[PDB]
Amino acid sequence: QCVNLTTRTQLPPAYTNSFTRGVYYPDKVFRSSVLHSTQDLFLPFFSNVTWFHAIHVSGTNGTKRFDNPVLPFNDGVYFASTEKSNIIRGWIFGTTLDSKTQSL
Amino acid sequence: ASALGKLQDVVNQNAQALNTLVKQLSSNFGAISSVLNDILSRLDKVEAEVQIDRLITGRLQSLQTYVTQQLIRAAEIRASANLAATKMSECVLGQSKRVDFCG
Amino acid sequence: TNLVKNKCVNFNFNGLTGTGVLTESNKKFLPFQQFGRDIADTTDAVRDPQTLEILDITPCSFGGVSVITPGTNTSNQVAVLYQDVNCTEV
Amino acid sequence: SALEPLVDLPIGINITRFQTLLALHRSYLTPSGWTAGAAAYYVGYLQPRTFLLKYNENGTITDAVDCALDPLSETKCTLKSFTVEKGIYQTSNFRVQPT
Ligand SMILES: *[C@@H]1O[C@H](CO)[C@@H](O)[C@H](O)[C@H]1NC(C)=O
Repeated sequence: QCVNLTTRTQLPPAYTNSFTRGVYYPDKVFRSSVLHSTQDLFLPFFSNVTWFHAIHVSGTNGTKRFDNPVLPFNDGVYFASTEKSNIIRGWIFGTTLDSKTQSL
Repeated sequence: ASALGKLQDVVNQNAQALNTLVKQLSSNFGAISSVLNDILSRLDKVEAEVQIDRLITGRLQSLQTYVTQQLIRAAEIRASANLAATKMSECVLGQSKRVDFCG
Repeated sequence: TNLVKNKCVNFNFNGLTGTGVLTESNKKFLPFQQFGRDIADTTDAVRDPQTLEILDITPCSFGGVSVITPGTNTSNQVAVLYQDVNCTEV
Repeated sequence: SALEPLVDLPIGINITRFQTLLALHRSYLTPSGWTAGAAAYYVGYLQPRTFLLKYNENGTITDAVDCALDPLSETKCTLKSFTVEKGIYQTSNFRVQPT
């Protein structure tokens, strides 16, 4: 297979501000109405967060823009989407994005 | 709710140091772990002896810190208690001629 | 090993080890969780892996023995006070 | 938004890069078909930070506060409280650093 349509598009990544976001439970331990403090990997509040578009119609007629880049993992990764109609399934996570390493 | 702060401060500071005193149990103090059994589980005793020292020396010290605080803090209360017992005797039981001792 | 309820037991759950009095408890865990904990970073409440249930951990009671006596002058008789227990473990 | 861990898996690999996946289809003769609907998502990178976590009576975390967010946020991590009483509080010291 490996059918491919790069359809590269210009313009700056549209950013946004995660206000209160990306707070998970970093333990199984059940706690009730207490203030617990840990230093762990998170997405810090008021952060810079890129609203990317995998497919983007900018109207004249059609013009679907397939932009989704290979993206570095860096320290850790957060993800968010709406997608009333699912078009998103999973992620390719890896290193070489090829053989010679494992692939998630 | 701030009128009672004097009392509220006493109760807090007591419960404060206790929390601190407890949390000192979970500190390594240079030992390989804060669980007294893990040092015994992982390591053969002859070395684990030196490890448990750093726990004991750490914890045993950490008591004297707590104890000394209580002694000092009690000595304050001991002073405040006499102030009450003085007021209770002079102010309540008698009538005080001491200006602004009773307020 | 068969679980012990309302009786001082050494225990291990999922590798978590301690010694306490395991009881039925109504505190309510979210599915993925394992432990509960208290303010002091003790292990307060655990969930039985095989049959999901919320089990408290209260380590077995203990307290200062207090020997109440008149002067040994007047008598050799003492009345012992076990502090802060239910009267069973005597 | 509180996120529970789904599965904790033995992965043992370092992942330095990635891309998402898509679901597209085929169409038939109209003036091949691709790019079903529209697609957009959000991405941000993690980072070590100290959060104070407020559980609820049912353990549902609502309020979380970063300590390093601003000089104001670092003091709330000293009192451990989301309520900060009127007054002056001493946040962590600062140092001038060498050029
Ligand atoms: C303690 O034990 C006595 C029986 O010796 C019983 O009557 C009492 O209700 C118990 N109290 C508690 C705290 O369970």
